[PDB]
Amino acid sequence: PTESIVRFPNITNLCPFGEVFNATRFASVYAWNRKRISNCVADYSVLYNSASFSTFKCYGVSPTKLNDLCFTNVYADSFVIRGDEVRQIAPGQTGKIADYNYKLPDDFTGCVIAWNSNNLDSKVGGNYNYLYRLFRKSNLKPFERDISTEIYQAGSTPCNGVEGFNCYFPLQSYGFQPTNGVGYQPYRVVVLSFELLHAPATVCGPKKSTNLVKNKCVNFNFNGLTGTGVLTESDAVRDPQTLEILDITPC
Amino acid sequence: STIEEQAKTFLDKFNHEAEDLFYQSSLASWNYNTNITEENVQNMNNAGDKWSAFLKEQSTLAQMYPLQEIQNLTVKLQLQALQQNGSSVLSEDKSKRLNTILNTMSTIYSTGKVCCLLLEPGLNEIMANSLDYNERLWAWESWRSEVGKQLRPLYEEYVVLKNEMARANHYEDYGDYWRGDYEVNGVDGYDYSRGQLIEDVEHTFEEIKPLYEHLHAYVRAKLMNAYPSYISPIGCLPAHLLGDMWGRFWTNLYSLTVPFGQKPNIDVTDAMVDQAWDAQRIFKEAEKFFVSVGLPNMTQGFWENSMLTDPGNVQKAVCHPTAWDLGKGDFRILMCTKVTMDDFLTAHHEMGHIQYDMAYAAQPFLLRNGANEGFHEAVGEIMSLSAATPKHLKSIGLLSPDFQEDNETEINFLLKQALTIVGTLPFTYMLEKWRWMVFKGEIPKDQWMKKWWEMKREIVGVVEPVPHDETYCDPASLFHVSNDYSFIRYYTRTLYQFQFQEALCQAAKHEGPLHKCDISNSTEAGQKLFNMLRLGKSEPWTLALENVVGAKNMNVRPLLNYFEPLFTWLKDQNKNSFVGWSTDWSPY
Ligand SMILES: *[C@@H]1O[C@H](CO)[C@@H](O[C@@H]2O[C@H](CO)[C@@H](O)[C@H](O)[C@H]2NC(C)=O)[C@H](O)[C@H]1NC(C)=O
Ligand SMILES: *[C@@H]1O[C@H](CO)[C@@H](O)[C@H](O)[C@H]1NC(C)=O
Ligand SMILES: *[C@@H]1O[C@H](CO)[C@@H](O)[C@H](O)[C@H]1NC(C)=O
Ligand SMILES: *[C@@H]1O[C@H](CO)[C@@H](O)[C@H](O)[C@H]1NC(C)=O
Ligand SMILES: *[C@@H]1O[C@H](CO)[C@@H](O)[C@H](O)[C@H]1NC(C)=O
Ligand SMILES: *[C@@H]1O[C@H](CO)[C@@H](O)[C@H](O)[C@H]1NC(C)=O
Ligand SMILES: *[C@@H]1O[C@H](CO)[C@@H](O)[C@H](O)[C@H]1NC(C)=O
Ligand SMILES: *[C@@H]1O[C@H](CO)[C@@H](O)[C@H](O)[C@H]1NC(C)=O
Ligand SMILES: [Zn+2]
Repeated sequence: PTESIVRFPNITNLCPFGEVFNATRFASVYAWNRKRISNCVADYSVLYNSASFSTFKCYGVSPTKLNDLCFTNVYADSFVIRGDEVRQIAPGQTGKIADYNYKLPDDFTGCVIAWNSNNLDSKVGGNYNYLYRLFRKSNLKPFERDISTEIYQAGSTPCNGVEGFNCYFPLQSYGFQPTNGVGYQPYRVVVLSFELLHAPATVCGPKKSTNLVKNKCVNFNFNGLTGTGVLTESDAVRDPQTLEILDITPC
Repeated sequence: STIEEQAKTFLDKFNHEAEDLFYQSSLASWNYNTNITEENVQNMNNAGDKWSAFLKEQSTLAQMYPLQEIQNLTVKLQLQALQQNGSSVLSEDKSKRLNTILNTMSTIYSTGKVCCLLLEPGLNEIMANSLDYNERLWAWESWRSEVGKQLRPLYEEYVVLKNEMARANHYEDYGDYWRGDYEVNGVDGYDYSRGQLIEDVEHTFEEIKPLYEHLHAYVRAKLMNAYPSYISPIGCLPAHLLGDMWGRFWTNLYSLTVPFGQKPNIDVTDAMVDQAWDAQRIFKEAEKFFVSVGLPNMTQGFWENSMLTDPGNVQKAVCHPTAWDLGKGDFRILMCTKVTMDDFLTAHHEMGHIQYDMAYAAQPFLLRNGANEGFHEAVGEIMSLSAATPKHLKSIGLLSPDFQEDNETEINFLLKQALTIVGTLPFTYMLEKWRWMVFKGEIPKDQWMKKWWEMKREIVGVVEPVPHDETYCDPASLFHVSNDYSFIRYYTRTLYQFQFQEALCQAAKHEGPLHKCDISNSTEAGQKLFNMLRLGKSEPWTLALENVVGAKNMNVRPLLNYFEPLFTWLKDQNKNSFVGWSTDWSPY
């Protein structure tokens, strides 16, 4: 190989990672939020080394490789739970959170981030704002949200639309106080998800690109794909910046 | 659908409300116990009222699920612990008469005017240190003739009301309702009756009788010297000479009955004073002992929230050593720690209660308790039993290194423990057999005092210095009798206290007698203990016992093994004097 080139899309706008993580108001777990970040160059190493996180785990993606990779879209789901149930935020787990509140698939390509937030969102006398679903007829399909307040008919009698004996309201409210233990203290959780489709890449970075050379046998990196060969003007890898089609031939 | 599946849903709905109302009540009780001021009493009563009304209504709801269909055996236990009617089964009219009786009894005992001297510390100090034959007789008779005289008519109504309340709840008598804690049903091979407790309580005491007869004859033969011509070698000990108002603990007799007087004991108060222990280092040493035996560390909130030193005169708080478990992962210790070996022992005792409460935090709300009533105090006592041996204090900086021990010290130590441990077992057994006989109806209402003093002479060997007719009420003087508490928890605590110690000393591979065995730096024993601390109440107490000792019933053999050197020394000392007693000789 005579010379090495890396070709990436020319997009120099920073991703709103300061808005998902430092959001003023996080949302109840039973009705979580989703933000799709697209057309952006996003650095993760500083996020990794922020060192304010209690739990930072990734699945299907190596922790350092994601710094230089190309995905079609990135989603961010932000909510609040107790410290003890953070274990349930993972593929193939069960409980009152991963059955009726927030279900993840087994083939997960994202990163779970969680950090204690006792100082911000607990107060004396209790912080009863954060509700969570407690009773549901059936488990939640991966990435589905049911924010209804159907009265749980737990037995046989028709419930008629009012609670009482054997008719339970399914949303129950977390109780947070400053004096609680670690197991009962409020953790804020942000789940990143990375999706890739046939569409032209939109979240790629950061990594500076280089020039394009032809008629030599060179090393190339297009949108995170690696290869060694002669690139010829027209096994056929489109140039991202100018949207041309460049063929490939072994040397 | 099925009752079991609808019950699991009801309990899922219950535990969530209950955890929060319980914590809201515990915080309001702590706030008053640390700040004994005004306005705090009202919050104490309000937080204790909302909990009581919520638990009453939730218990009324629980009934609607019949208990035969449920087969899980865990939901069976929660619903059993919830479906108990308690005292509400009594009619409205007699429930306020009963609560009036209880209030009057507690008031009549708390405020006793002997003239004017009250009980604490008026009569207690006279009885514990007077060492004059007649002064302590006045201080005994006055109480037995005033506080016991004002409670006679009331206890006759308390008996019949509590008997009818216990008969309504499908038990036979109030004695059976009390006995029903040690009951396991449905687990094949581990069952336990309520008629089984009367047994084993008798085949364990009839096995400890020889050591008590030799300890009695040694105490009498050493008490003959002090009060010259009032005790007779054949006769029993009068009741006012036993070093306590009720003759419950013989500890105050240790100022006289010293086997080897010259040698002192391991008083290490000066060692801690010299090195300037700041009333907090003691708890750190306790934490390190627990960390070394293998259990987890203390939670962080313990160190900041808990009150471990009296706040001073500006803030007054009642501080009887206590370990608080407020739920929601919150633990605290309330002690006015002072630099003394006594607080070095109580710190390990209270810390063992805290370490017992952390173990079963994973269990549901209704199963967060000891396996039976006699398990918390055994756990809290074996740790203070191991943290007192001279080897352990030698390991720690204090107790200067050389300090070779001789047998003449270990006899002083053993006798000072025996007067406390094996002196209160025939009193607990006699008192709790009298109350069971009276509740069953074996003792008619005209033989209440005539049979008490025939139990005394045949079981405790204690004669009365003036005859009491039928009008008197002697047992009603005791705090537990008048305030309606159980008493057989102190007969089983002592036995469990030493079967645990034998099993864990065996698991540490210690060689030699048990009185100087230590457990620190033995991870295996700690794992053996935590394998039973973890269960909580979810498992039958025979299974919880089998996980540590290896038996399904309580025994007395380890307790006897602990005292074998003392027993031999006493069996040699008494041979000049008598053994046993006689029921005829009465001082009057
Ligand atoms: C359990 O093992 C520890 C070892 O970490 C012992 O701690 C030592 O105790 C001696 C006695 O004073 C000190 O001189 C050492 O400095 C301590 N540390 C070490 C690392 O040896 C501890 O004493 C042992 N427990 C008992 C009861 O002996
Ligand atoms: C969030 O706020 C903190 C504190 O100001 C800041 O250090 C951090 O850079 C912000 N953004 C992220 C992604 O943490
Ligand atoms: C940036 O990329 C766009 C892609 O449409 C291209 O048109 C533009 O010329 C590029 N700008 C550069 C390479 O400076
Ligand atoms: C104790 O109660 C009084 C009553 O208002 C209050 O002023 C005081 O601050 C309390 N003590 C503490 C330590 O808060
Ligand atoms: C009883 O129900 C609990 C869940 O509530 C379950 O874990 C346990 O295994 C059940 N008992 C039996 C014997 O299956
Ligand atoms: C409590 O009283 C109700 C009143 O009818 C009764 O049905 C229920 O069986 C009682 N509970 C027990 C444990 O006997
Ligand atoms: C837990 O105990 C170990 C052993 O002493 C110690 O090294 C560790 O720092 C402790 N951790 C906490 C949080 O107390
Ligand atoms: C052991 O104790 C006895 C009790 O009096 C004493 O006589 C003896 O000297 C002590 N020492 C030995 C080695 O027996
Ligand atoms: Zn205790």
